Amino acid sequence: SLIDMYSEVLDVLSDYDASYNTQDHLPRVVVVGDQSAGKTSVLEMIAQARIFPRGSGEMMTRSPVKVTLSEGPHHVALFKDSSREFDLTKEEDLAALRHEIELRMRKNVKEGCTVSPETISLNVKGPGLQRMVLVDLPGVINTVTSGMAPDTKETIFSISKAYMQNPNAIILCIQDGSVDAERSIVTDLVSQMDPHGRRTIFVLTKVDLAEKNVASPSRIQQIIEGKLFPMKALGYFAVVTGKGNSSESIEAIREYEEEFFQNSKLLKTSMLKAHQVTTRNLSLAVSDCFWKMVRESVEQQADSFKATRFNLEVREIQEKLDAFIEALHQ
Amino acid sequence: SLIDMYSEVLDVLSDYDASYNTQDHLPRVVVVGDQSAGKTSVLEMIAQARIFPRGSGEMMTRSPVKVTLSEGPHHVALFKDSSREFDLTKEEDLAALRHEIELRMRKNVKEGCTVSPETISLNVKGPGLQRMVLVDLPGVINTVTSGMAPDTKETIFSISKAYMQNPNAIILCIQDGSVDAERSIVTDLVSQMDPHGRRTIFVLTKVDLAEKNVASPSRIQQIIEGKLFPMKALGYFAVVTGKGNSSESIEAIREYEEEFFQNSKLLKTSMLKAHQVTTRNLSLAVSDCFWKMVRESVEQQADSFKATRFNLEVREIQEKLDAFIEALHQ
Ligand SMILES: Nc1nc2c(ncn2[C@@H]2O[C@H](COP(=O)(O)OP(=O)(O)O)[C@@H](O)[C@H]2O)c(=O)[nH]1
Ligand SMILES: Nc1nc2c(ncn2[C@@H]2O[C@H](COP(=O)(O)OP(=O)(O)O)[C@@H](O)[C@H]2O)c(=O)[nH]1
Ligand code: BEF
Ligand code: BEF
Ligand SMILES: [K+]
Ligand SMILES: [K+]
Ligand SMILES: [Mg+2]
Ligand SMILES: [Mg+2]
Repeated sequence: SLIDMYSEVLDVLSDYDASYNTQDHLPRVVVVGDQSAGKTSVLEMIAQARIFPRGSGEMMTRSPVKVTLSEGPHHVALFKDSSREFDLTKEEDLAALRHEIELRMRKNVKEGCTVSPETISLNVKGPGLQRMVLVDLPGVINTVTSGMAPDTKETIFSISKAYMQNPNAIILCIQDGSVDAERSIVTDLVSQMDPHGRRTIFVLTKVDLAEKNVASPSRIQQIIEGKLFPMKALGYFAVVTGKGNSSESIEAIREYEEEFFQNSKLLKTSMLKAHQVTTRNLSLAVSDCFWKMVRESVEQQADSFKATRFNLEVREIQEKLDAFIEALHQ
Repeated sequence: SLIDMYSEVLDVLSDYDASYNTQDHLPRVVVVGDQSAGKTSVLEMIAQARIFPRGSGEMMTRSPVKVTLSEGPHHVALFKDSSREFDLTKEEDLAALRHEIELRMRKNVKEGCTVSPETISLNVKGPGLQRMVLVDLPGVINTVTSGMAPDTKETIFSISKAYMQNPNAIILCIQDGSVDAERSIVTDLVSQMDPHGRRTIFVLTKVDLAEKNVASPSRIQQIIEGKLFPMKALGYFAVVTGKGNSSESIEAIREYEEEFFQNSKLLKTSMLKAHQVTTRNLSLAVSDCFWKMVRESVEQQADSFKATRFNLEVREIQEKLDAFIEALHQ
């Protein structure tokens, strides 16, 4: 419940005063990537539910979506400051929840705008879920298409920058394996925010399409070894997080990914490695990295609180953080 | 043979003095688009031969390739200033020609460079070929990958600008239908060079992949009607110019495209139109547009020659152009 404590420190910290005495440098896992690279698909394989706007060919995530993942006895979801439990095993609840999320996303987008920086906050609890706080972000673009507000590209870059810029955020850089590395839009921003790769994890999606279309299966190995993209990362993972145009289920997608990798030239040849491979493996590394960064960040931000009290002399913000750092040490 | 006359005016005009008294404003069809959008694939369906470096996932066209297409009794290809006929019906000739083109492309790229502006010139003659002069260009990129020279992205933009900037060039804007319109790299340059769409033709490739993956088949109609991409064009065509990772044959690809479109929801519903559809249709429009622009350009460039002779007072350049404008009027 300490993930529960953490998240309440997070969403009472916002609020968002935003100043010298109150910086928000607490770890979140921030999911960035070109439009349709599969950011939301990765999120849904980790949350294990089909609940968010998702689809190929167009802009689907039009505002940030903050998901706190915690352990629980039933797969459930609740909005922030709400008591309604959506039962993620019931299709009627899933369908209702998809509608409720789309409606809030549409509500956030003001009249002459295409995208919003207003967050949608949701808790997902479930048996065996990794504990973590993620933020799914709008896909970065290069071309503003007809109907969109003219500023949309720069607004989307601005929303991604706002979250990657937090020095203790984990940057989960989602990279479409089915599209030439040279076509990538997000690489430059990722490289600016974390030049040395101290808090970035790299995810290559759609490797099944890569085999089904690409003329150099060694370039996949070159990517996963950090040798192709001009950026650094703590780790590199290859992943299969969907198939086709129609929404499948999480279990169908997980089966498909397992089949693909166990039949893939890349693993049987040991071109790339087994620990580098499924979303499950990515999940574990991301959770480890998130918790390590939380344990290395809270005190120094305890520290900040301490500095604030007197240096000058942040009220109940400091004591929620103090309760959490209390629990945190076993 | 007047296409033959034209081409010799072209490649004796280069040379390339490049000045006030000698601008090169003669029509060429200039094939531009993001890396792997399928520029070379379109060229090969029009030339009807598998001879050029081509493939998904990486940079394949590393220098401009000028192809003059003319009518002939046998499908043949010759390099500029060469007598060797490659018989495009013989696989040994095709294979040799692929090797010879790759070798010249590699020869053009200087030691610390990735791409070259040095052209490779080739004549392809054949029964029923459209008559035309095309220039296949390197794919525009957004991210310089490891191993490439650092300037490569700007050099590639510079090579494309050099050719689109000719005020009488037809810009053949090749646009990958399998990747979100918002991800497009080349749209902005196309919009700069021909803002009003007076000399641009728009080609949407990979519509088969679009059906096999994309979540809005109405967006294809919106693209072909000029209503999605922030650019203007004289016309819009949807096209299928390959399939998979292994090189098929031109005839296999043409069969595949015919099958796909005749079984496609888009044509049977008449979402988009039949004249808007195959590469063959694109071919005819591009040839018509090229010849119209030649007939509307040569005299005014006859005009230029005339101006040069005395205004001041370009030697045998003017008389080849004069011979061609002579023939040109039946
Ligand atoms: N074949 C294949 N398709 C995928 C994979 N991952 C995602 N997709 C598809 O890509 C589409 C766009 O994904 P989405 O999650 O909305 O991307 P986002 O905009 O980056 O959040 C989804 O509808 C999936 O169908 C994969 O590993 N393989
Ligand atoms: N499925 C499908 N694949 C295509 C189509 N057009 C091209 N391709 C594939 O896309 C790959 C990259 O094409 P290429 O012509 O080298 O692109 P270029 O870099 O833009 O010149 C080719 O190897 C083809 O296999 C199409 O209409 N459908
Ligand atoms: F539409 Be995605 F999430 F970029
Ligand atoms: F490699 Be391509 F011709 F852009
Ligand atoms: K998407
Ligand atoms: K290519
Ligand atoms: Mg998304
Ligand atoms: Mg090419």
